[PDB]
Amino acid sequence: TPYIGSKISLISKAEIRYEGILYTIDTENSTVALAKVRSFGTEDRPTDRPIPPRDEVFEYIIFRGSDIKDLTVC
Amino acid sequence: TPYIGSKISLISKAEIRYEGILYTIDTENSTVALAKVRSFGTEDRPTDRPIPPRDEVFEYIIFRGSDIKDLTVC
Amino acid sequence: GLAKWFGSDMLQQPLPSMPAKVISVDELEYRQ
Amino acid sequence: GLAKWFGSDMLQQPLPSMPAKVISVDELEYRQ
Repeated sequence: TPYIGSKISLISKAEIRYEGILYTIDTENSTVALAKVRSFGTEDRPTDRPIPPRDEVFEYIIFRGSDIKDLTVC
Repeated sequence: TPYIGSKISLISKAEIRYEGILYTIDTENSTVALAKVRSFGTEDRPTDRPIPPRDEVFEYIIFRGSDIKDLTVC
Repeated sequence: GLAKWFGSDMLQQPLPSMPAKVISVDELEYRQ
Repeated sequence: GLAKWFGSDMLQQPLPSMPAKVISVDELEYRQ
């Protein structure tokens, strides 16, 4: 089960996977804030628009629940 | 002359005018942060894509110097 | 909605406030 | 570049740090 500050692996509906720290949640707007996030791209998930890993580290990335295909703790 | 916390009126290159408080500046990236900002639209500046005033108040809006057609204190 | 991914207890307890939404003039003018 | 709009003295003195860039997954995936 996830908690504040845990390491989250998050696959968006575009099959792109993100790793970041769970900073907080907004239950009203169903949004999720990750911190120190990196984009791993589409990896081995099939798609006609493949994305490779990006090096950049993002300060904050905000996801809606409807953006989330899958979410797991590391 | 402008200063931190002064009331800024800022016309973007799309002829859209913004009013906000000058929060700070980033000389390295030539970016400008306004706070409590409101969009006044194109008003009386001619254009084939007119914009009316929007009610919403934005927490922060970040402008580049190359986005700025004009900038004055109020 | 978010319950699909987060425990019941977590959605209940007090959470840290969201970071301030900081938008760029590019996105603001491009979208709406 | 910004000197066109701001005084020389202002560009010199210490300035408050920029707010944290908070991006949405929409913009991140849409652009690049």
